[PDB]
Amino acid sequence: GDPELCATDEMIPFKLADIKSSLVNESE
Amino acid sequence: TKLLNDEDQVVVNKAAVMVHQLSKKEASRHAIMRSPQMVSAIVRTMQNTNDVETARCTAGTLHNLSHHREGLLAIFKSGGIPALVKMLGSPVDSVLFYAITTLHNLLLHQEGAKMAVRLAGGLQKMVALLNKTNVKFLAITTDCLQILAYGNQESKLIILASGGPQALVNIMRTYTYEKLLWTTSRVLKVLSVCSSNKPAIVEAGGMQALGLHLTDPSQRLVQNCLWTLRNLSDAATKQEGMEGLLGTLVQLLGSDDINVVTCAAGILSNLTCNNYKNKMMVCQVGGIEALVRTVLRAGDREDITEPAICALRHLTSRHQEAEMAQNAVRLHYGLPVVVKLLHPPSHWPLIKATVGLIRNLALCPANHAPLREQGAIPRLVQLLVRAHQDTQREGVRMEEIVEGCTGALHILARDVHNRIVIRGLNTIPLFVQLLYSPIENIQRVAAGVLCELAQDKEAAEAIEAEGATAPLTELLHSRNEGVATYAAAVLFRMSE
Repeated sequence: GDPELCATDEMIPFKLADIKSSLVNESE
Repeated sequence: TKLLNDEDQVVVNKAAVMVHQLSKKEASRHAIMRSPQMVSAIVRTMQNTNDVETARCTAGTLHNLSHHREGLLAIFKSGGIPALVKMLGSPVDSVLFYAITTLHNLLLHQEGAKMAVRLAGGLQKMVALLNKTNVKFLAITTDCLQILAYGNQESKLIILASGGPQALVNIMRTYTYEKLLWTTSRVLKVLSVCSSNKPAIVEAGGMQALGLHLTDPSQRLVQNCLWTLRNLSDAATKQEGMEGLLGTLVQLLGSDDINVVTCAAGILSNLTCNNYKNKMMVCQVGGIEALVRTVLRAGDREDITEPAICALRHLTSRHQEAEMAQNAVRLHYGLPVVVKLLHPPSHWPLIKATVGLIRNLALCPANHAPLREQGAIPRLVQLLVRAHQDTQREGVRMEEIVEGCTGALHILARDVHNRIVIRGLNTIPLFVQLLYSPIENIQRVAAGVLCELAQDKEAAEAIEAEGATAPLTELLHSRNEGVATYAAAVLFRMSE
């Protein structure tokens, strides 16, 4: 194949009202 | 009010249910808000009682007070935040719900709240509750956390400490209730920007879970998932069971949304790094063709073209189906555009990547004729010489371009037809003088192409005329194993 099998690949580094009230009736 | 407050017998538990209902009336709720002692009587009680009807009510009141500015402030200044937090312990689901909704209020609007929750253990608790089953509840909790974690790294480290990444990753994997998957996706993303938390999130299955939700209908989610996966995508070269994720991405390359096409591309480029399975997965779900198609369809847009070439670069080398992928690129008409990307307005990062991709495509003998017949050589040399002066005499070190272009030529020099062009652009006198370079990576490639160039008699003469035996031999004992090997081969090839 290639000479260079042990070579690494370079990695790019990158960089609720409805349910609150609803829950105090399933509480009441 | 008077009486109520006081009691330390069977007397006060009766007093309990009695105020929960004045909290309902407006000028009554408003009433108790303007009392210092009315609040601190619920507080001390709510935590120090053990009747499951006394608690449910005291908690209930606070929840009702927590809608108004003087409602919140009275709660906070009443030392209720330490209390509200111990209630997160209560087995009674009717109180959990009162507390966690209340606190949410507190954090959202009230000043000095986040600190108090933290200091009282809030985080480590809120993380324990992610085993609960009520989706309406989780989604609130996983918000409180997102609130406490935003722009605060101590907090993100404490959610790592607690086994958060597992909890949240479980949710992503279990439920489909959007409002939840959403608020929970937001947190994951927030922790997705931490040295430590990243691997954690990954090992718990973060990658594989986020990508159940890429073809979701809600865009306010598929975003989060895409971005978040992109961040983590470099920690994630170790994982297994990606079959799913890869195949999905390779399809989002079709997305007629530029900002999703780039993320799909970005993320693959990483997950195809080094990991010989991920490469094969990607190839078999027709990923080569999808990438090429995407490169053509992207033109001068180098936010798309850069990643996609890296990825093709990755897939064309060092795994069982690389010969396939090198042919694939030829057969789906990738050669002409790959080369045309060595031309302006391409920027060096991109030109760096593209030469790397050409280095690889050139291993496949079918690609010798096709690559020659697009003047990949005359152009590689152009860049090589521009670059070999920008040094002698950025965005990227020109040494990398010189090494890149000579490596690519090294590989291409295998075909006798190519070998002829190469020599006939007056390169040989330039290869020989690359030997004398401070960089071994540069001496290695240089000596490589010579070694190949020197399999022809008249070239061996040409190469000897340049006095190549002078420094090949002083490299013959080079620190660099690859440097020293080739030197032997050229020297061995001029003596026959």
